[PDB]
Amino acid sequence: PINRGDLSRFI
Amino acid sequence: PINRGDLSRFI
Amino acid sequence: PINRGDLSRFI
Amino acid sequence: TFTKEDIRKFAEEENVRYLRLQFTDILGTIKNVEVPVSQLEKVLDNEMMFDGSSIEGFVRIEESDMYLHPDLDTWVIFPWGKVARLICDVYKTDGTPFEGDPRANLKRVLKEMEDLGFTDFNLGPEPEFFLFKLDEKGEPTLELNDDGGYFDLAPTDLGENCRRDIVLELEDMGFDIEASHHEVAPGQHEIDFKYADAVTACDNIQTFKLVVKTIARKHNLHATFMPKPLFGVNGSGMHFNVSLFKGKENAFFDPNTEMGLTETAYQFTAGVLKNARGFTAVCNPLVNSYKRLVPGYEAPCYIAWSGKNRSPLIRVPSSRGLSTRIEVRSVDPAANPYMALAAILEAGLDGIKNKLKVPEPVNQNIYEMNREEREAVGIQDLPSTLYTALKAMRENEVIKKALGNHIYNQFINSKSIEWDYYRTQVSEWERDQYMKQY
Amino acid sequence: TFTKEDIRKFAEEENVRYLRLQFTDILGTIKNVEVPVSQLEKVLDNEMMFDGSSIEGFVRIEESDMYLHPDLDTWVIFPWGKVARLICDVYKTDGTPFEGDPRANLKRVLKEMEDLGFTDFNLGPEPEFFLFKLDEKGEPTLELNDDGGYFDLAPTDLGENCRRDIVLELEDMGFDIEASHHEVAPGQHEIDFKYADAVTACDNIQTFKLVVKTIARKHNLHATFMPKPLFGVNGSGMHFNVSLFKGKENAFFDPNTEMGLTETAYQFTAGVLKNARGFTAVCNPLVNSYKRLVPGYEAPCYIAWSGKNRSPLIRVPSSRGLSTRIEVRSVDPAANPYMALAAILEAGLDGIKNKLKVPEPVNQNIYEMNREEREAVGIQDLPSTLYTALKAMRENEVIKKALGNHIYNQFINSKSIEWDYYRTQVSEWERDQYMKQY
Ligand SMILES: NC(=O)CC[C@H](N)C(=O)O
Ligand SMILES: NC(=O)CC[C@H](N)C(=O)O
Ligand SMILES: [Mg+2]
Ligand SMILES: [Mg+2]
Ligand SMILES: [Mg+2]
Ligand SMILES: [Mg+2]
Repeated sequence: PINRGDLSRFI
Repeated sequence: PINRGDLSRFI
Repeated sequence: PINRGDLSRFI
Repeated sequence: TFTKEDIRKFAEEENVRYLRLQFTDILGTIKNVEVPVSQLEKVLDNEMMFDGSSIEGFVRIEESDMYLHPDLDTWVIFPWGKVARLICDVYKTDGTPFEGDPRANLKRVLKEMEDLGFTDFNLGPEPEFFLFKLDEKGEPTLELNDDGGYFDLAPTDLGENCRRDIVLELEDMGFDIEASHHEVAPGQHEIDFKYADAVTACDNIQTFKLVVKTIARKHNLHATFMPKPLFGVNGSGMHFNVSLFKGKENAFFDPNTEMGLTETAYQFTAGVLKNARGFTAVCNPLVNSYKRLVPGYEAPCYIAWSGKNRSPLIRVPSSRGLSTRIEVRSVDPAANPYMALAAILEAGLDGIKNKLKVPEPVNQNIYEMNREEREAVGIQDLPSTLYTALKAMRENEVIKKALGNHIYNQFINSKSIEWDYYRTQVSEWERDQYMKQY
Repeated sequence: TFTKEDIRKFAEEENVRYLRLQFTDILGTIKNVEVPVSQLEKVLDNEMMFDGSSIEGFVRIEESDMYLHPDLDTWVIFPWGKVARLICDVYKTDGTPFEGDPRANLKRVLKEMEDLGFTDFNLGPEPEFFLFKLDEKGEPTLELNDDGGYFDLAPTDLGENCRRDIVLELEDMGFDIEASHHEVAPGQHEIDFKYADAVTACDNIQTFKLVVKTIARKHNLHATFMPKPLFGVNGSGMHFNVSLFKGKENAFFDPNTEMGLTETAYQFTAGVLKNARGFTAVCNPLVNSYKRLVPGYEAPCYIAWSGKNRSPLIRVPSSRGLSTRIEVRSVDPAANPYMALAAILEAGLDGIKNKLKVPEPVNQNIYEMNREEREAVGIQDLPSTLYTALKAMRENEVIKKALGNHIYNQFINSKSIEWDYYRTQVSEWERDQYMKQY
């Protein structure tokens, strides 16, 4: 995903 | 039971 | 190394 | 009401040294920008700049630049120098309000409601929360703070009484508390507010959540508004008692009919019932929310209204006069107050301007009814999962009109991503049921 | 501004009993010489002697003798008798400033800039840091102080709230704080300063690092400016908003053009883009720094500029007037502020006096592009390792001119030694991937 940093909660 | 939430002390 | 004392962080 | 001079005087006399410019995102999270009091003037000139993309939540891509315009009527000083807060609206660089801000969206919905002749939309929430014990490391455990029941006097007087301290601190802050009581589940509590206008009510809900979470931490506890933290016990709801007013007068009150309900109230509840599946995702935005929507714990599971029922979607309290109201019980404390209130108001107005006919109220002989007979009668079921709730939301136009295109699309994308991440997990229930039987 | 009499009066009234003569080395470490207040006169006579070779860091060989010349305008008293500090320049025994001192190098670069007609170079930094919990033995762990997100109100007013205490203590010391907020990663925080002149800005950065590290230790926490302490979450950056001024007037502001940028600003950003590979090693001096320069965490990975993009190397904020500036986003908080600022200023001036043409800004349709297509368009990539960054730095003349021969050679030697020590280690990733598959 392009916004990997904003999706860190799910990963 | 219909009032399952009110009988939580027994289950 | 000549400066062994100053490179103690790496060793 | 407050002006700039009042704010300066309050800062000077109370020795305010810290300012919190408070706002919210589409997920209901309380966001804020911290500022030293020396920046107060720049705060009052609507010149504070911030990212603005944080409103998008976890689906933000590019950093923007947006301005914060404080609302001086929301000024309040925390009792913990001192710290003060101001609730701010988000404006774009062109001087117009950002279309992705839930507060501005609710204000726009209220403004468009005012063209129908109604002047005020009053809301009284019933937020319920759970208090859990903290361990040595400071993490929340699964043990409750007490073991009380419905309306019990469990945390009696001596040692924590977290609910009493929360109520007293809210009263000191200038809030209007009606009553508080212990909830059905152990460690569950409810605090009720007096009715207020829509924007003020949602701001009070946000401030109440913040204050509860602070005070619970003060008492070595953890406060959660999760809809269903524990299996097998009651969940937490945020029932919304709403009332319409067109000029010093309740529009839902009929002083002649012995029922005391105006045809406007019937149209409003018909509209709310019609679009209930549409706004279920907004009012129940979490995956866990639909674990509360299960039978037996008073949470509504199908679309119906009644004056006396165990779990109706809409309840009409016996109060009349200026206090007659309609209670929507599907809302949970995890929902964004602005978006949920806007959706409910839009559904009610859609019912009002279409002159919809409210279906027959349900009574005791619905408890012995399967889903087939319930649907044959005409009672639809609420969506059972967030996936199906999003599916239903994508088919409703009223929710899109209520939210605006930007908020609608961002919410759908965020919830789709959340469900996609949730669905790939292998649960402990699956490992318990299978891996030995298969 | 302060004089000797002001310093003596401050020492007498405030009962200062300890003096810290503070300076920095080529690695950005805050070094100091401690002195009793009875030596104050000897401090003011520029007669304090010290090794001076400590400026070289860990590549020092022979002990020298060098003098400390305090800058009286940097006088400040810590809020913790009392302790005061003075930032001192390093002078050789022949009365001339030491060529290995980063502060003197930045002053020389600014003085040579002043011959081009410009008078001021203002910097506003955006340093981000992480707060970790300490264990019983007092060592830092990998657990964060909170669990908040972007612009969250995560640390409540009751409890530690290290960020608020840091902001208030900096305000008491005489700093100019613009705003503070929670960062994207849990336990990550950012405090923003108002713009100041170059030397003052770098001194403020050093003092801010010292104050943050002290106050975090007060709250039983550990503050780190490591560029990438944790894998899979956002790193910490130190974005530099820079602006040029030639006399009570921003040289970047064009009051007639709709975009509002002068040709000088375009030349400056073209020069920064041209030499971005040259100064990457100085702006990202650690091995860990290049673990932040990976896609998906808003850190820049290729050489481009934009007004609205997820991770551009150069961003132009929407502010105009006297506040128009250019934001270089590749700098991390581990870099030496003086050296990084000197390199950026030298690159900008090289672009200015060569009348370079800025390339086209990048927009949303660059997210779908491989490295081959990006290079075909003309977008170069930043070095991915410290080894390749040093290789690129050895081929750039602008960075050598900015740093001076002594600082350039010492930095290259230090970083080569550091990389040589790093490259021979066997990581746990190798032992997990291999040792069973091979
Ligand atoms: N009876 C009550 O007020 C509790 C309501 C229940 N907690 C719900 O989720 O709706
Ligand atoms: N969005 C932000 O301000 C965070 C930037 C990010 N921490 C970086 O390393 O650049
Ligand atoms: Mg209740
Ligand atoms: Mg109720
Ligand atoms: Mg940042
Ligand atoms: Mg930035």
